[PDB]
Amino acid sequence: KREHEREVIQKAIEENNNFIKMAKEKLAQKMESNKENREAHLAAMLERLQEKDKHAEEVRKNKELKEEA
Amino acid sequence: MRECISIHVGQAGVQIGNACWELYCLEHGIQPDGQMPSDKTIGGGDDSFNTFFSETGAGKHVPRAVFVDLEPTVIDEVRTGTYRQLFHPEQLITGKEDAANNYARGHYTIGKEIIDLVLDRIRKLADQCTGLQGFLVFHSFGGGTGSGFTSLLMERLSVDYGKKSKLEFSIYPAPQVSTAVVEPYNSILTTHTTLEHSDCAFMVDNEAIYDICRRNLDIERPTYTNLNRLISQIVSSITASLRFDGALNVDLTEFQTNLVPYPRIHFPLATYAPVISAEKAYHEQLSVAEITNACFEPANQMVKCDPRHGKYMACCLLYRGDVVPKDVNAAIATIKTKRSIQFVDWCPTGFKVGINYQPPTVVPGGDLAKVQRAVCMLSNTTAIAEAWARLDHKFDLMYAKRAFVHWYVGEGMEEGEFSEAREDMAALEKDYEEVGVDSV
Amino acid sequence: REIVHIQAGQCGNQIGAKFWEVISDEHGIDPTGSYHGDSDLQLERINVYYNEATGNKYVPRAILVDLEPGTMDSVRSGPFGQIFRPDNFVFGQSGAGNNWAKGHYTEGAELVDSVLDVVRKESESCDCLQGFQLTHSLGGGTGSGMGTLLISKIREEYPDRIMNTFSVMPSPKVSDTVVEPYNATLSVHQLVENTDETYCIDNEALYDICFRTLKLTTPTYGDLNHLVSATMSGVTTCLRFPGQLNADLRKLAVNMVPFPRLHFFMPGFAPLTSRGSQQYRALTVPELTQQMFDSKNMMAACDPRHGRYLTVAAIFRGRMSMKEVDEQMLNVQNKNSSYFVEWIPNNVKTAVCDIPPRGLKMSATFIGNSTAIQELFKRISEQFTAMFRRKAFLHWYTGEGMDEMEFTEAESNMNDLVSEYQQYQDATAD
Ligand SMILES: COc1cc2cc(c1Cl)N(C)C(=O)C[C@H](OC(=O)C(C)C)[C@]1(C)O[C@H]1[C@H](C)[C@H]1C[C@](O)(NC(=O)O1)[C@@H](OC)/C=C\C=C(/C)C2
Ligand SMILES: C/C(=C/c1csc(C)n1)[C@@H]1C[C@H]2O[C@H]2CCC[C@@H](C)[C@H](O)[C@@H](C)C(=O)C(C)(C)[C@@H](O)CC(=O)O1
Ligand SMILES: Nc1nc2c(ncn2[C@@H]2O[C@H](COP(=O)(O)OP(=O)(O)OP(=O)(O)O)[C@@H](O)[C@H]2O)c(=O)[nH]1
Ligand SMILES: Nc1nc2c(ncn2[C@@H]2O[C@H](COP(=O)(O)OP(=O)(O)O)[C@@H](O)[C@H]2O)c(=O)[nH]1
Ligand SMILES: [Ca+2]
Ligand SMILES: [Mg+2]
Ligand SMILES: [Mg+2]
Repeated sequence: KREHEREVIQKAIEENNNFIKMAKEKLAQKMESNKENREAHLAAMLERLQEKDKHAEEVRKNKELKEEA
Repeated sequence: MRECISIHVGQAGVQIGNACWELYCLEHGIQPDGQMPSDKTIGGGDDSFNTFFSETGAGKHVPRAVFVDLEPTVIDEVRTGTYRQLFHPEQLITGKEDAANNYARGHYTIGKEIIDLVLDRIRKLADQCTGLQGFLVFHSFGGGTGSGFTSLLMERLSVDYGKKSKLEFSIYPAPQVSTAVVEPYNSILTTHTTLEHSDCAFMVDNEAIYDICRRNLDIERPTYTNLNRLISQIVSSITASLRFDGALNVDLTEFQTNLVPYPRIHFPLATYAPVISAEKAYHEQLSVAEITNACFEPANQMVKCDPRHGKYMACCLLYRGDVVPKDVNAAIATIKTKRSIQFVDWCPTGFKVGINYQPPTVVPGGDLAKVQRAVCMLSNTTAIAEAWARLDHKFDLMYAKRAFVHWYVGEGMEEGEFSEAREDMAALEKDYEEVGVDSV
Repeated sequence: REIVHIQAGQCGNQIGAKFWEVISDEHGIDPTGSYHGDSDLQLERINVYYNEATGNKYVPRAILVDLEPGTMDSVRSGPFGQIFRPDNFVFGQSGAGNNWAKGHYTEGAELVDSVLDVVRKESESCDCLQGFQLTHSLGGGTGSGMGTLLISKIREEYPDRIMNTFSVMPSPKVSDTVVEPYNATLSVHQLVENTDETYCIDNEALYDICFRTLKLTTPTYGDLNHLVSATMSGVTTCLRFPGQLNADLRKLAVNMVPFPRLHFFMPGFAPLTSRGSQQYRALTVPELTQQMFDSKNMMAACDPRHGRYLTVAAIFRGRMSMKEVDEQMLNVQNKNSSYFVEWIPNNVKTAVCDIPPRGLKMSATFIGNSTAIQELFKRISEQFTAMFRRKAFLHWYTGEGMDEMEFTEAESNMNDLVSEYQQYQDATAD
């Protein structure tokens, strides 16, 4: 009976520790994915805007080439 | 000992907390500056109201509460209202930019910038307790902060306080007062994320409350002020077990044992009676029999559903005021026969009954008549699943076309979190189906 | 939360100037910038559009841009031309000649940095910036070409802020410049990808309102701009006075834009009557509601009966019965259920503000997201194709360095936009 009483108390302690552990890890991994995902959405949008700045400058060089004739 | 810490989150959570703490002060005789002339033990004491109020050396009784919101205008009203002297400035925490009705902003983009500070203020309150019982969390389903930040807070509280119990008071969305088209999304996301972190959640359907105010109080176009005052009476009834003591008073934890037969099935349906105006109550003394009967009227439920079409797993009646056991016995005897109350076959004892002798009180200028006796019923019925069904249908209509989803994805969320949340809801609806089926 | 207001080109500065006029009186600001009101409700949200300077002086958070010195001289002389910060005037000399290429690529590019320095200065002083609003036309050169260039540059430095435009669509009933369809199409291609919300203010509908409804024999720009100011005051009521619905630009966007590209709104104002009919017609909430959803009252030349509402916001201003409003709005939804998509439940939101605009006891403003807007885009595309079919005038554009297929890119994109509206107009819930 005494081995079993310790068994039970230690199992209660273990289930509470595992509950804390999984919440801790699930939260951590969700913050991580969101950081990556949001930063990538912004990088994509900004990468696109610069690709337009590239085209504008090419539109300026294009104007001078025709400007010498 | 047995202290309770209250956490009020977002607009609805904050404004309902304001209604509750004003009602508590009236009930205990605490003045707007925190003085309580009735209290003889100065500096401390182990009295019943001490579960909700700490005391300072100067005799101030301070709510064990945190108000948190991602923008300031709502809490600013607390900082400058009638009870501004009741709270320490650090118990009121505000950001500069709210969640924009977007769960993703509340759980992640904005919430992550204030979460540590909030958990810190909470620790400071917990450290003042000698036997902390748990947390009461007030929030809307629909707001960006009520949904997203509340989820983050709850996950964090599990990590920092383990199995310590957390009870929710949640506002379920209704189109008559809804502020956002995407509230079904935020509602399913927060309910999914919170299900395994909450021990017991009391849902209040804004449409149910809206209708009761229109029909029973004669208010043609109810406001949040009307709704919150009524809500606070329900909240006061549930916590009255902890703030007062009586020979027939029964503790809320004893109700919880009866109310939660399985972890996921932790959503009691609340009713309250009498809800009546001064004009109608002037010539009408409502008996224990009448107010008890009203608890079983479908139209008096705090969530729109039909318990006649479901099965009960528990009924807890919380009487208060001028009530004696003999009258309760006769009232329930009547209800058992004149009504069709069907209990599941696995619950031997379906009724649990207590009396708190503290009479109901009302705020001056409110819409509720002052009555000698009142009753709050908490029942666990499968019928509450109808509320999940209605939400899930609105979710499915929008999600089938991915309407509005780019707002959440743009903030860092994945679609998988949506369908994961929705599948969890599907299991919940099924769980309510299986508990109701008779035993082999 | 604070909003930074930018206004570019002739139209942009005309309607922008009128916007500041109308709202400055609504809040109790005289042309000297002093407060002279009578209710604390006017100052609650004053910081959304006004900085506070020493001496309780309120200055618009507004930046005035144009390639042509002319129009900004006159803005300085008009009423309230003295309440604007002087260093916030950024003007060129050459002018754009209704040439989109000049505003976007050459002339406007040389001046864009000067504007950016003022925008940083203004956003620097904001406790918590919410985003920008721009007024401009799509038919000219500066507001069109340099307008969309500003949005592009500002979005680069403030990617997570809200970009809101008030865009005036060209109409031959009001302008005779034949290339306006070119300029409108080239910029509709930028708006579809760089703004979060765009109010489509269509000179075609504005003119029609004055002719058919208002019975104005020959309407002028003063008339057209009075409808615009009335509308702009309406769609910004919930941003300027204490409220709960659509209290800021992001909450408005989250409620009005179900898909990223479909962010073009059609507004409506009411009441609207002719001089003779005003006497024998009292304005009530039922009258306001019926007018609001009538196609005659739309600020964009579209019949909503030809498409379907994805989302709708309705703002009532004045002393009225909240219950009346709730009933009137339910009834219109009931009678017209076929015109609202069913896959978006509860997609009509209604706000009520206590203070009426000046001159009226009651007003109502309508913000519709409707697939019927595709009629507006189809009209411009039709005129674009007529011009481009015979390649009329491109040497003016290609002479600035532009490529030919850049025109076909814009036209093709606008065509996809039309189909997108059709796709969701035809979708069902089963
Ligand atoms: C074929 O007969 C016509 C001959 C002219 C104009 C027109 C017609 Cl139809 N109109 C009216 C149009 O077709 C619209 C528009 O006209 C104007 O903008 C103009 C009225 C100011 C325009 C030419 O198509 C516009 C170009 C992009 C051109 C316009 C500009 O040359 N500058 C510029 O960069 O590009 C402009 O600058 C202010 C000078 C003036 C030209 C004039 C008056 C000739
Ligand atoms: C002032 C008004 C009052 C009104 C009272 S009752 C009713 C049906 N309308 C309305 C609305 C005004 O916000 C304006 C929008 C319409 C533009 C007019 C100001 C227009 O420019 C003007 C030339 C007019 O036509 C009237 C002066 C006749 C104007 O009263 C018409 C109108 O609808 O104004
Ligand atoms: N009963 C009740 N419901 C409220 C109250 N305030 C808001 N709501 C409801 O809550 C939902 C909106 O959520 P809010 O609490 O306003 O939002 P929030 O938590 O501040 O979130 P964000 O502002 O988006 O950051 C809607 O369904 C409202 O009807 C209130 O005082 N009482
Ligand atoms: N409603 C309205 N439209 C205007 C106004 N001024 C110009 N427009 C329109 O704007 C277009 C030309 O743009 P404009 O502002 O003149 O050119 P920009 O200065 O190069 O931006 C034409 O379709 C005009 O009809 C105005 O005050 N009100
Ligand atoms: Ca004491
Ligand atoms: Mg809020
Ligand atoms: Mg012009």
